[PDB]
Amino acid sequence: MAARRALHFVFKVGNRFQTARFYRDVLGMKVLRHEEFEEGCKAACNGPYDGKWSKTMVGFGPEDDHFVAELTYNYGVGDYKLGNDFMGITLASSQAVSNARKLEWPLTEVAEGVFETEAPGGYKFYLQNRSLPQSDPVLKVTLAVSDLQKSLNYWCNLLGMKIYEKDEEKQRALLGYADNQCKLELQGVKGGVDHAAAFGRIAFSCPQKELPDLEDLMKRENQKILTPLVSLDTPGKATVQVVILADPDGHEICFVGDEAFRELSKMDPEGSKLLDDAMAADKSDEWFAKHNKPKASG
Ligand SMILES: [Cl-]
Ligand SMILES: [Cl-]
Ligand SMILES: [Cl-]
Ligand SMILES: [Cl-]
Ligand SMILES: [Cl-]
Ligand SMILES: [Cl-]
Ligand SMILES: [Cl-]
Ligand SMILES: [Mg+2]
Ligand SMILES: [Zn+2]
Ligand SMILES: [Zn+2]
Ligand SMILES: [Zn+2]
Repeated sequence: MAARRALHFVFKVGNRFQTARFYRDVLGMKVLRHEEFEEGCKAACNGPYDGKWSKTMVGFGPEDDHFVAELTYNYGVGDYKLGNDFMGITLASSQAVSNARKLEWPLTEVAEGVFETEAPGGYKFYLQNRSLPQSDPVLKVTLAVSDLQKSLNYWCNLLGMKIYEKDEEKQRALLGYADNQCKLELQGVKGGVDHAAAFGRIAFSCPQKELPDLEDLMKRENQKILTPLVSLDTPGKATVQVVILADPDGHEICFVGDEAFRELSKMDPEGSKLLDDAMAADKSDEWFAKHNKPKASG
């Protein structure tokens, strides 16, 4: 097998209704889990939405054997300016292509049988017009880098990702922890990496014993640690441990202990209905409207 496993990409969601509809009705993905969070407030809670946020996992199957989207919704935040850091997710589905066509959701053929589309927020998805394969339709996430060799030294020498493809001349590498996982594509881009406000995070699992040594290695090597090892709670569900890191271009990386994460990430059959009930009950847009002020921007 592999110790380390590609889990998900965090997407900052302005409009949850429109995001849920794109992921269900265009990509043909499903709700795996839905969790409503309340952080409370440092000072007096300003409005009924302060510290209130949701996490919805969407993808083609259980998180154990699929790479999925972590839809992060803050009830008080309505827009995120998208930079050039996240270049898209590529997946194989003629079903998604048909869905887009039937729903008149714009599609652009960028190579033979490959259709570029945009989720709400401008996040790019690349749809291969071929049959749903006999496993996870998600093939890769592509991230922009300023200095390819600097990025390979980080992602390969420090984090232990294998090189499936490397092209110095095209300034591109395809990395992965295993054949049966989502791959990470690094693409040298023009004009620097800009994270703006929509910047997400790529999550991997390792055995929990590796978390403190992963933190130490990054300290020793002078790499950025965004969040030292910490326990994160989810209402009515397992506590996991995370270290949050920053690659050489500042892409956020989450490492989480696999053994407890597998208890947290059980596919919840009620997830879809919990999302629909929370959306039916979300009057945040009407609240901000009556207060004559917008949701914050990322
Ligand atoms: Cl669903
Ligand atoms: Cl009020
Ligand atoms: Cl599968
Ligand atoms: Cl699947
Ligand atoms: Cl994460
Ligand atoms: Cl997570
Ligand atoms: Cl009100
Ligand atoms: Mg008014
Ligand atoms: Zn599957
Ligand atoms: Zn996550
Ligand atoms: Zn009011």
